[PDB]
Amino acid sequence: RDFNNLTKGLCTINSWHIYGKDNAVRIGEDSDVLVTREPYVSCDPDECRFYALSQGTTIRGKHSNGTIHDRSQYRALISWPLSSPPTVYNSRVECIGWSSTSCHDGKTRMSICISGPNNNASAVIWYNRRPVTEINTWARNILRTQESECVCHNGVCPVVFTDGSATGPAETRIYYFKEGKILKWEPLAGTAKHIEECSCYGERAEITCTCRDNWQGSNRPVIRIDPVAMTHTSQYICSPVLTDNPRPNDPTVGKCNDPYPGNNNNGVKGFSYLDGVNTWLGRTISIASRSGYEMLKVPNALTDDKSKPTQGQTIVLNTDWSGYSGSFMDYWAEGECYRACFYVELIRGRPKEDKVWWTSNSIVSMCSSTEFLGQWDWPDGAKIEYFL
Amino acid sequence: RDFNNLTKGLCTINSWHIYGKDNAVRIGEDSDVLVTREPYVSCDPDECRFYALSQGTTIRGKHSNGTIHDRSQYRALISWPLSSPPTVYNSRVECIGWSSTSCHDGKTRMSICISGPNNNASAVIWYNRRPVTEINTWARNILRTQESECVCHNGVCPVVFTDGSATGPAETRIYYFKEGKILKWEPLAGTAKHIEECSCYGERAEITCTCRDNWQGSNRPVIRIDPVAMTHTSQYICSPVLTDNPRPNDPTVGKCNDPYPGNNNNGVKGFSYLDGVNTWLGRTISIASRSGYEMLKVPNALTDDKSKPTQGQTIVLNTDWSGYSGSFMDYWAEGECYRACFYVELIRGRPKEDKVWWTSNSIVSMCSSTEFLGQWDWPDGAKIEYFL
Amino acid sequence: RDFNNLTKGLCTINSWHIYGKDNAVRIGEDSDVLVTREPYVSCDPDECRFYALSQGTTIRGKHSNGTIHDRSQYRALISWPLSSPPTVYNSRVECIGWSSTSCHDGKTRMSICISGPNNNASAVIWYNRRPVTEINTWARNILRTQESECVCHNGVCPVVFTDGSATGPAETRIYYFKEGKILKWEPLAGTAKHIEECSCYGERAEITCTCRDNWQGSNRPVIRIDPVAMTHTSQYICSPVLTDNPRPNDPTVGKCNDPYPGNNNNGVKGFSYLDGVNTWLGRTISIASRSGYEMLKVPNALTDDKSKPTQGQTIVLNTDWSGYSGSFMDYWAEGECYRACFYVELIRGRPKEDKVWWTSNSIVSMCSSTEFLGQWDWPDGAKIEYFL
Amino acid sequence: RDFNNLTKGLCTINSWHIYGKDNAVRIGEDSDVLVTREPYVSCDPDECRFYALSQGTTIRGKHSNGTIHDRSQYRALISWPLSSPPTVYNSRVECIGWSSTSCHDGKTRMSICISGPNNNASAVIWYNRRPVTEINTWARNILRTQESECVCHNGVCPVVFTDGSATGPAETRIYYFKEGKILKWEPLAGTAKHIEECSCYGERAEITCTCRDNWQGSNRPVIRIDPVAMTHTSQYICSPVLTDNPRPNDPTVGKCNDPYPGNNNNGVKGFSYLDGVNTWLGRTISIASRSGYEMLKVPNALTDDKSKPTQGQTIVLNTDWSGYSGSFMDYWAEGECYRACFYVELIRGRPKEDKVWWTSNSIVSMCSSTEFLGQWDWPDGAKIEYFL
Ligand SMILES: *[C@@H]1O[C@H](CO)[C@@H](O[C@@H]2O[C@H](CO)[C@@H](O[C@@H]3O[C@H](CO)[C@@H](O)[C@H](O[C@H]4O[C@H](CO)[C@@H](O)[C@H](O)[C@@H]4O[C@H]4O[C@H](CO)[C@@H](O)[C@H](O)[C@@H]4O[C@H]4O[C@H](CO)[C@@H](O)[C@H](O)[C@@H]4O)[C@@H]3O)[C@H](O)[C@H]2NC(C)=O)[C@H](O)[C@H]1NC(C)=O
Ligand SMILES: *[C@@H]1O[C@H](CO)[C@@H](O[C@@H]2O[C@H](CO)[C@@H](O[C@@H]3O[C@H](CO)[C@@H](O)[C@H](O[C@H]4O[C@H](CO)[C@@H](O)[C@H](O)[C@@H]4O[C@H]4O[C@H](CO)[C@@H](O)[C@H](O)[C@@H]4O[C@H]4O[C@H](CO)[C@@H](O)[C@H](O)[C@@H]4O)[C@@H]3O)[C@H](O)[C@H]2NC(C)=O)[C@H](O)[C@H]1NC(C)=O
Ligand SMILES: *[C@@H]1O[C@H](CO)[C@@H](O[C@@H]2O[C@H](CO)[C@@H](O[C@@H]3O[C@H](CO)[C@@H](O)[C@H](O[C@H]4O[C@H](CO)[C@@H](O)[C@H](O)[C@@H]4O[C@H]4O[C@H](CO)[C@@H](O)[C@H](O)[C@@H]4O[C@H]4O[C@H](CO)[C@@H](O)[C@H](O)[C@@H]4O)[C@@H]3O)[C@H](O)[C@H]2NC(C)=O)[C@H](O)[C@H]1NC(C)=O
Ligand SMILES: *[C@@H]1O[C@H](CO)[C@@H](O[C@@H]2O[C@H](CO)[C@@H](O[C@@H]3O[C@H](CO)[C@@H](O)[C@H](O[C@H]4O[C@H](CO)[C@@H](O)[C@H](O)[C@@H]4O[C@H]4O[C@H](CO)[C@@H](O)[C@H](O)[C@@H]4O[C@H]4O[C@H](CO)[C@@H](O)[C@H](O)[C@@H]4O)[C@@H]3O)[C@H](O)[C@H]2NC(C)=O)[C@H](O)[C@H]1NC(C)=O
Ligand SMILES: CCCN(C)C(=O)[C@@H]1OC(C(=O)O)=C[C@H](NC(=N)N)[C@H]1NC(C)=O
Ligand SMILES: CCCN(C)C(=O)[C@@H]1OC(C(=O)O)=C[C@H](NC(=N)N)[C@H]1NC(C)=O
Ligand SMILES: CCCN(C)C(=O)[C@@H]1OC(C(=O)O)=C[C@H](NC(=N)N)[C@H]1NC(C)=O
Ligand SMILES: CCCN(C)C(=O)[C@@H]1OC(C(=O)O)=C[C@H](NC(=N)N)[C@H]1NC(C)=O
Ligand SMILES: *[C@@H]1O[C@H](CO)[C@@H](O)[C@H](O)[C@H]1NC(C)=O
Ligand SMILES: *[C@@H]1O[C@H](CO)[C@@H](O)[C@H](O)[C@H]1NC(C)=O
Ligand SMILES: *[C@@H]1O[C@H](CO)[C@@H](O)[C@H](O)[C@H]1NC(C)=O
Ligand SMILES: *[C@@H]1O[C@H](CO)[C@@H](O)[C@H](O)[C@H]1NC(C)=O
Ligand SMILES: *[C@@H]1O[C@H](CO)[C@@H](O)[C@H](O)[C@H]1NC(C)=O
Ligand SMILES: *[C@@H]1O[C@H](CO)[C@@H](O)[C@H](O)[C@H]1NC(C)=O
Ligand SMILES: *[C@@H]1O[C@H](CO)[C@@H](O)[C@H](O)[C@H]1NC(C)=O
Ligand SMILES: [Ca+2]
Ligand SMILES: [Ca+2]
Ligand SMILES: [Ca+2]
Ligand SMILES: [Ca+2]
Repeated sequence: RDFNNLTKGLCTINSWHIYGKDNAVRIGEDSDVLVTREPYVSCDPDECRFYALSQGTTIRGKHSNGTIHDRSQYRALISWPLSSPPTVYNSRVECIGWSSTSCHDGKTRMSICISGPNNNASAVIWYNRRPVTEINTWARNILRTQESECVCHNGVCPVVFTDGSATGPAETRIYYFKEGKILKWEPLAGTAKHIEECSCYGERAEITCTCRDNWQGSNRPVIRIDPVAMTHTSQYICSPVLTDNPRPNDPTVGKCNDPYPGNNNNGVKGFSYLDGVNTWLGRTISIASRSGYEMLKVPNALTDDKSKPTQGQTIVLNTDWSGYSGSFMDYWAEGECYRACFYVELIRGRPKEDKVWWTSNSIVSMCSSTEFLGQWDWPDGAKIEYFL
Repeated sequence: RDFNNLTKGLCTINSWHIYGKDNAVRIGEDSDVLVTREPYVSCDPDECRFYALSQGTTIRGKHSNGTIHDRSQYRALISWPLSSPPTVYNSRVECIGWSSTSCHDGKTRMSICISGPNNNASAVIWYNRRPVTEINTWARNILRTQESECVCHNGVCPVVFTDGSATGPAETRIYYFKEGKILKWEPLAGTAKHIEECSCYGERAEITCTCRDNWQGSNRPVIRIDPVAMTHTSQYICSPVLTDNPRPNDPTVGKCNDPYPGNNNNGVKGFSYLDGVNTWLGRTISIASRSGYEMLKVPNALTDDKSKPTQGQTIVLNTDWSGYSGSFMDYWAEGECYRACFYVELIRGRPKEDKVWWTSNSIVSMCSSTEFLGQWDWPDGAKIEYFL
Repeated sequence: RDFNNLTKGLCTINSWHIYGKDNAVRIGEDSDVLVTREPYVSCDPDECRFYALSQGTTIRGKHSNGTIHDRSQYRALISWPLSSPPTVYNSRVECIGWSSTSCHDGKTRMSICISGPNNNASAVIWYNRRPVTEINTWARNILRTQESECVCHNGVCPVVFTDGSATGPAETRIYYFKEGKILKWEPLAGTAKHIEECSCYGERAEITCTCRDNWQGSNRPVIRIDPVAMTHTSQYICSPVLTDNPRPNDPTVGKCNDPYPGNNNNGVKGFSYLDGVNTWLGRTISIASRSGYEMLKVPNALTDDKSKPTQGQTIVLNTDWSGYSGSFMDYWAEGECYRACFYVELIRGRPKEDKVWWTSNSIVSMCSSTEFLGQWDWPDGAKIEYFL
Repeated sequence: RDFNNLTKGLCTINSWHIYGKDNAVRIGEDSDVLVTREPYVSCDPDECRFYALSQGTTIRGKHSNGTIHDRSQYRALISWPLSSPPTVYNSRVECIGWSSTSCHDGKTRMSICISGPNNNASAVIWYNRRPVTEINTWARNILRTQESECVCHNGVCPVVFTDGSATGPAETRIYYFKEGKILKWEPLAGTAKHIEECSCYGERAEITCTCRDNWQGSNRPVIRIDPVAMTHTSQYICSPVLTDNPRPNDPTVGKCNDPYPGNNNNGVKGFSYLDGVNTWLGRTISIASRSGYEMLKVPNALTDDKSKPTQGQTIVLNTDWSGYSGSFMDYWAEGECYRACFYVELIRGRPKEDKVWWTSNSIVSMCSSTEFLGQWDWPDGAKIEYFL
């Protein structure tokens, strides 16, 4: 009908309830399930769907061998019904590429896929299921994007790309699209030293993205965007509760405008809901690997450099694998406020489970509740020994 | 369009005709069919569908091993087209949980799934396919619900939950929801000593649920609910024709307000249509196990403590397995009255058939006819030896 | 929108062009295809679909063993998209039963399935996908019907049932339904001695059914029905070109009101388009078995007892199997006249091909052309040796 | 709504971006994928889809043996969602035949399938999913058509057929259809000596088809059609950059009205966008086999007999197989101009890869960009050794 506008604020988050889970690897052991990675969730005004980058093969298929590799000509952005597994028969391809983002603006959906050689990649923007705009690589080093949904406000959907080095300063830009066309683009500003895979959400006409500094920060950079004035700024989450991975152990005081040193040249896509005292951070439990996952309420994490957890909820136990995690919300749900949600990718296979030759994942997603619900852990659930 | 109101009464039930059958286990022997249990049927104004709690694996899949267990993080409430099997490709997930109920109010459908640890479970109410309300456990002992459809009247859909002990007094409540929100909740009243898995139907603005006393009753408790005044009352079916399982042999006189003693700490979900002389009870044939199934016309069973069968119809022979059974009706069918219907879960696998390591079921459902139709038996039809 | 009325007459039939073919057995050798038999084709105002009675198992499944048997509790009437195979995932169940018919009246579709023991079977009429009317057996000997589509005119859809002996006089009735309700029913009249599996079509407000005399006739009975006056009459096709199977060799003169003697207690469902000089008969090529299939233009076959073929078209070669065949037409196609069509069931497996333990079929269907198109044969195409 | 009119001209083509890729053979190694060949892409006003001629079997199925053969009764024109593989469950059959074409006129789609013996084949035209017109063979030697989409303008959709010898003069006609009916037909005119498998597109009320001279030309014939005046003319592409296959090496000067001699009795379907300086030709890289594929900008190729490439883009590397290629465009995309697109069939199996007994293909399709995007190669991606 009309373009969606971010007119509400977040609901109070007192706990998290189970929203969706696809059990993809359990089911894929004996069904035509596609091998995937880099999943996310994204809503249209009438349906919320699961998304991920397919590897172009089923788990049990012979071509599943080698799917640890990130970029090839056989990947494509696919969507499928919420909580169903990504099967060969119920999956809709959105576009061809090894990096992506997608969001509905209220009228229709925009999907962006990037494909190509490391030095000659290009993004092709789709709007209403047709290619509209194309952007060629500017730094010649793996043009890449969010890997989770973008957000729009009155037709304008900012998207964050990064092109260049994974472990140095790189060239990051914020494009503002309206109906698949580019309205403008900015170089990254503020104090964030490196930006990768931003996880964004929107409330009260402002857009917040919690990204990943793959270079030196163990604390996460934040990009606040103003979709009306088409400007932005960046900093790091101040709190000592570090949320990247691998990372150092939490100190007693954090940094607001510089990476917290410790681990270099690595990370994991993650997110956070930053809302004053109503602030929750997500992080792997393990500081060493992508294992376990928990949510922690850390009031004023963004600005308070001594902020520590006041509440928590375990999502995945530290004995179970996790992986990418990002935010999304149903901007079209009835209600006075926007209910915060997030997904967690549960990686199975390589590199950790070397007994199999493939790498895939399933998804678990939760949304907030104003109640103080009891908690449960949500592991992938597949038994690797059944695949040998 | 508008909220449905229960304005009609039941049609005269002179016999039962075959409505739907999915042959799930026969077909699943060589198709990607999901392992399920606790099925039911429920109609929308334009389509009637099959529902059940998936186990998150196919029958032939390796993860089918162990599916006798009731609660895990891999179950989800799924729906699929009438008479089709619950396959990985044609099943729609309604919500994540190991206990559930669902009903259409005329405008849209409400689904409720419960998940969690035995001591920290929570119900999340979905309305129009979005989470709306959440309820945390009140007795810390397996918050659970109906396992068959709820019923609505003018926007209000009462639902019966029970939390606490399976074999003692427990805390049972009747919530009245309207558009996914709670309007009110009551503690159970009347003479019923224990309530579990209520099977409900509605006629002439009153809602009747035949439940299960897992503690000491072999006769079934009944909860009559008034969706307008939002009140209720409870008693037991008076008739000596006992319908729980396992149960004693029928006496010559039954009890109206106390459990009929005999078997303790066990039962099976069942239903009954209680309508004066137009009253039919469903029960397993076997008093010892979930085997066979028959319908018996027992005039005034609810109130007449000496009422005995005047007519009958065998559904499943006593040599074939049965299981849960419950009521539903197409409140949107053309007609002067509501046609009574019911489904019977046909369990295959463990505990009875120990040759396989899984537990699943198929479904048979019938609706009433005013004719006196000939009868036939409707077994599951799968040959277990093909699965070894 | 509104009830369809048979206002046109047949188009001139100068040849037959290929309409649909599903290649079900070729494809089912390595896909989840349902075992079927007794197929037909039937159109809705916006789509034409394939129909058949499923056996409740896939061809490759273990339960495919034994599917030569006609009546069991595992059969159901299913429909699927034109030219697709009847797969477990794209098939819609219309109703449960081992005998059936179905037709769209312009507003919605009526489907009738019969199920039960040989001596206590019952038909349940569905209209707009809900059960509406039920009819119990009247002769206690396998209540059965057409096995191909019925036809409607202004809301009234006559259907021919037969109950009783397969090899003697039996009790045949013509019901006239309107919106799933019975308007009236007649005993069979005229000279036809036995009626089974009528294949009907309609033109210029009259309905013609070519049926099967399983008792003694090798010539086919015809039932002409008047859907307005709700009356009918019956006779036999006069022509010496015999179309039942098994049958004697063609004589030089046929019979108009008595069965042509020769073979007893056997037959095959077939059809014919009877339209003066524009008359075409379909028959197996083999007089001994269900093998081969051809269409022959025999002017005035219905009334001319010495009528012989003036033109012909081979459909299936006599080295390939055939089986049931029946008529249908798209009453909603644009045009000045109704284009005659028909389908042929191509049976594979038992009884003829005893190397496998199953019995199934694929379908070939053609429609008329006013052109004189070249001909081709359309065999099933599966290689049985691949199934051993 | 209303008939589409070709009111725009081509967009400037500075490079090609990835549009769709199905990875059919990789995925089909372990999924129910149909064996196909002769694919193409075609858009409706609201969705663009993949099309191809099925072989009536899955790749892994036993009937896949022998699918190198072109014409049989088991082929059918099928369509499926863009970028999905052609699976048994998500494929819609358009018509039965071993040669075809299809296009949407703005109101609905017309599909034409040809089937039959080599000497008695016939085309049956479908419009709005119903058979409408039929055309019998005129030369008695494999009546055949485009094998890619036709184009319409104000209800009129010209289609090019050829009947007769594959290696001599044959009888080629241009039919002009409107709503499935024939408005007129012409014999081929102009200087083209042989016409086969025309690839057409439309801009500014003119229709251009680049076909294949299987007889003696290594340069491609072009048919320009005027859908309003219903007339046409033919010539050959003047450029020395030869685009058929197998072909001689490029000379320094080409021919405008005579086949360029070199290779006889062979070729491959291909296409070209002929637009003054905005002209791009597609060709296999290998002059000897269907291997590799590239696009070359050759300004004024149609008329300039000395025109050579000024720019290029590799699509498939010469070490990877290619095959048929053709044009299509989304005539219903928003925009000031029509974005040129094309597909390339990537054949796997026989004749080149004799280790397997089947022949199938996957598809890669691109559309133009006004940007100068980086290039990447897009091979089929399947590893044949996994199929042994
Ligand atoms: C029914 O459900 C209810 C509701 O869920 C249950 O109640 C909830 O119970 C939760 C579990 O106790 C509780 O969460 C906890 O809340 C406290 C604040 O009150 C919070 O501090 C906890 O988080 C710390 O501890 C967990 C491990 O237990 C860590 O994994 C977590 O990271 C937090 O500690 C780490 O960081 C801190 C800050 O830097 C450090 O001070 C601390 O040392 C620790 O650091 C080490 O570990 C880090 C992680 O590996 C590492 O990076 C670092 O380097 C150090 O090595 C936790 O969130 C909920 O608040 C509570 N909610 C409510 C409403 O009651 C109840 O149990 C259930 N009922 C039953 C019967 O079970
Ligand atoms: C064509 O179709 C028609 C229509 O279906 C067929 O006619 C129908 O035939 C039905 C079968 O006879 C008939 O049902 C019976 O109706 C009588 C009343 O007339 C009813 O009492 C029967 O039910 C008792 O018997 C069955 C076993 O036969 C039991 O399984 C059932 O539970 C009932 O008995 C038990 O409970 C009673 C009450 O307490 C006791 O008095 C009795 O002893 C027995 O108790 C023992 O068994 C219990 C169950 O295991 C156990 O818990 C307890 O502890 C005791 O051990 C039955 O419903 C239909 O009424 C009839 N309908 C019509 C319209 O005619 C016809 O056969 C078909 N045609 C052909 C040719 O076959
Ligand atoms: C390109 O396509 C065109 C168009 O299709 C081709 O032309 C068509 O060619 C058809 C084949 O010749 C032709 O059909 C024939 O038409 C004649 C009438 O002209 C018709 O009589 C033929 O039917 C008889 O013969 C076939 C076998 O050839 C039998 O199977 C059939 O049953 C008919 O004969 C049987 O019944 C008759 C009547 O009772 C008897 O007189 C006769 O003896 C025979 O009886 C025995 O066989 C019966 C069947 O088994 C059995 O029950 C009985 O007891 C006896 O044993 C046939 O229909 C088309 O008319 C013609 N159409 C046109 C427009 O031209 C052309 O070939 C193709 N082009 C090329 C190059 O091939
Ligand atoms: C990032 O991406 C950009 C954009 O893609 C890359 O830049 C592009 O790079 C392309 C590759 O160089 C370039 O294409 C080339 O453009 C030239 C014109 O400038 C064109 O002539 C080239 O085509 C000839 O060469 C290729 C092989 O290299 C042949 O396969 C092709 O057929 C053309 O040559 C053949 O035909 C000619 C005309 O007849 C003959 O003169 C020539 O001898 C040759 O003939 C033989 O081969 C034929 C084919 O087998 C055979 O039939 C015949 O008989 C003879 O045997 C090619 O298209 C793009 O123009 C360029 N685009 C832009 C915007 O820059 C860049 O590399 C990427 N970045 C990085 C870091 O890699
Ligand atoms: C490129 C350097 C930093 N970066 C963002 C990564 O390397 C990410 O790593 C991971 C990862 O799991 O850590 C997967 C991503 N894979 C993927 N999106 N296909 C990949 N991104 C790209 C574009 O390949
Ligand atoms: C909890 C005590 C009484 N009760 C209602 C049961 O135990 C029921 O038993 C059975 C059963 O088959 O008897 C299955 C139900 N399983 C299930 N719904 N997943 C289960 N309910 C729950 C919540 O687990
Ligand atoms: C009953 C006597 C005559 N008759 C019509 C038949 O026996 C038919 O035979 C055949 C047959 O192939 O000849 C299949 C039909 N099978 C079927 N419709 N399932 C069957 N009809 C019924 C009702 O079982
Ligand atoms: C008939 C002579 C020229 N010609 C156009 C061909 O032979 C084409 O060859 C090829 C081919 O791959 O070269 C496949 C086509 N196969 C196919 N469309 N099924 C076939 N056409 C027909 C009608 O069979
Ligand atoms: C968003 O705001 C714009 C004006 O600022 C308005 O035109 C549009 O309709 C609004 N969207 C909705 C969904 O109301
Ligand atoms: C149910 O009753 C309410 C008023 O009591 C009415 O507004 C509503 O429209 C009724 N529902 C239908 C389907 O008529
Ligand atoms: C199923 O699981 C049990 C316990 O996990 C194991 O002993 C048994 O062998 C398994 N059954 C099969 C067929 O693998
Ligand atoms: C069929 O005829 C009836 C009246 O005899 C008419 O009301 C109806 O609309 C007609 N059907 C159509 C499709 O015109
Ligand atoms: C099919 O069933 C029969 C009888 O039930 C049995 O003898 C036969 O071996 C079975 N065929 C196969 C392949 O199992
Ligand atoms: C195409 O042109 C015809 C008149 O020449 C017009 O009637 C039709 O509406 C036009 N199509 C569109 C889509 O405007
Ligand atoms: C395929 O068919 C040929 C000839 O029909 C046969 O020789 C060959 O062995 C078959 N290939 C396979 C794998 O069966
Ligand atoms: Ca980092
Ligand atoms: Ca009990
Ligand atoms: Ca007979
Ligand atoms: Ca050539």
